[PDB]
Order: sequence, then structure tokens, then C-alpha cells
Amino acid sequence: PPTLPFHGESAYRTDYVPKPLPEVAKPVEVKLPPTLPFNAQSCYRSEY
Amino acid sequence: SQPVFASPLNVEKRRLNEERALMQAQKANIQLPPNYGDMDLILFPEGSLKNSNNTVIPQSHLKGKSVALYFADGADPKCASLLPFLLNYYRTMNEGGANQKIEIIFVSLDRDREAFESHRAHMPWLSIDLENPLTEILKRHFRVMKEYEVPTYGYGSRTGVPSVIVIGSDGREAQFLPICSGLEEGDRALLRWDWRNTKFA
Repeated sequence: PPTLPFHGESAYRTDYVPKPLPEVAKPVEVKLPPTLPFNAQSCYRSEY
Repeated sequence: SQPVFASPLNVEKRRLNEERALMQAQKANIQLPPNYGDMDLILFPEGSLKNSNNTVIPQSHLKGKSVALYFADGADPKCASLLPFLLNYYRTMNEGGANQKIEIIFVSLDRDREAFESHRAHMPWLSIDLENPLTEILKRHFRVMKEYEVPTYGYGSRTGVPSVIVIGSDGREAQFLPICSGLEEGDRALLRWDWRNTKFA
């Protein structure tokens, strides 16, 4: 008589394989608004 | 040195003035560098100003005029709203009299030549064409700009597009017409224009 060869693979042996790592490369590139150039052009030079 | 020390127009004015001053200094107890009151220049070269028939005029034609630069952009809804009132004001206050009172010189902030010509065809007074360095040097001289691409040297912007700015003989700022300014009156500030005390002398 033959031996029924043991096929069997547990939960811990089956149901996860090493996943590919998540592809993350994205910073928050913020274009700076340039400082709005200032003429609240003062009193002395403004009127006299 | 008015109104801006860091302007290409004024640095060229200074270089020319004290170059000449050094020339007669060595030719001749003289003051160096020359003071801005005795400093002199030509604001518009010979081939700059252009009237409605596309024939060139020089600077000396504007004697006895109240002259104002109109910095304008054709696609701007600001300028589209401002243009008919500028037309009306120029029209009526130059037709009603025995003496030709004001003159407006157009400085373009347009995308290209075709847009410049399309905007300038609706406009009867003088203009400076876009390929001239005079338009860009006047923009940096009077600090008119829509967005900071050109470097202003830690200094201000007097206005955004459009504006009418009356000018003097030596590039001085006579008065500011407050369209887009600290005062904020669109299409009404034109009544603040006084053509008496600001003559192109």
C-alpha cells in the first residue's frame, strides 16, 4: 500500500507573501508668492 | 534720482551726466558727482514716440503739454474698463479749448506684437512700441508691474496695470492718478488730473 503524501500548508504558511513596498516620493512643493513690493509711500516724499 | 534710485533710466542718466562732467572737469573748483538738480537727460530718444498715423515724433514736440504715461495691457479687464473713460477725458478736455492741453504716451505690457497692435489701434494718442527698451526701462523706472518676474531691489511697486502717471521733463513724478493705488477709485481718478502745474518743461 502507498502512503498518501501529506499535502498541507497552514494559515501561517499560506496566506501572505512579501508585498512590494509602497512607492512614496512626493513632498509639498509650494511656490512662494513673491513679497508684494511696498509703496505705502511715506509722508515727507509723498506730499512735499 | 526721482522717484527711484534703482532704475536703469536713472543709472544711465547718472553715468552720462558725470561722464560729461568729468570731461569738462579735465577740460577746465567743480562739484563732483553733479547734483540731480543740474543733472539733465532726454527722456525719449529720437525714434521712440509714435502717433496714430505711424509717423515718428521726438521729445521736444511735447512743450507746453500735460504729458502722462499710460501703462496698459489689452487683455486686462481693468484696462478694458479704463480705456473708454480715458478716451472720453482726453477727448473732451483736449477739444474744449483753444490750446491743446494734455498728451498721453502709451506703454504696453502685452503678450506680443499682434496683441500690441490690436490694443494700440483703439488708442489715438502717442505710443512706444513693445520692442523698444524704452517701455521696459520706463516700467522699471516708475515701478509698474503685474507680477514679480523682474527683480525690484527690495523696493516698492507704485501700481499694477493699468495706470496713468503724469511725468516731468527729468523723469520726475509730478502726481499719481489713483486708479489702482492706496486710494482705489477706478475710472474716476482722472478728475484729479491738473494740467496747469505739470507742464513738460
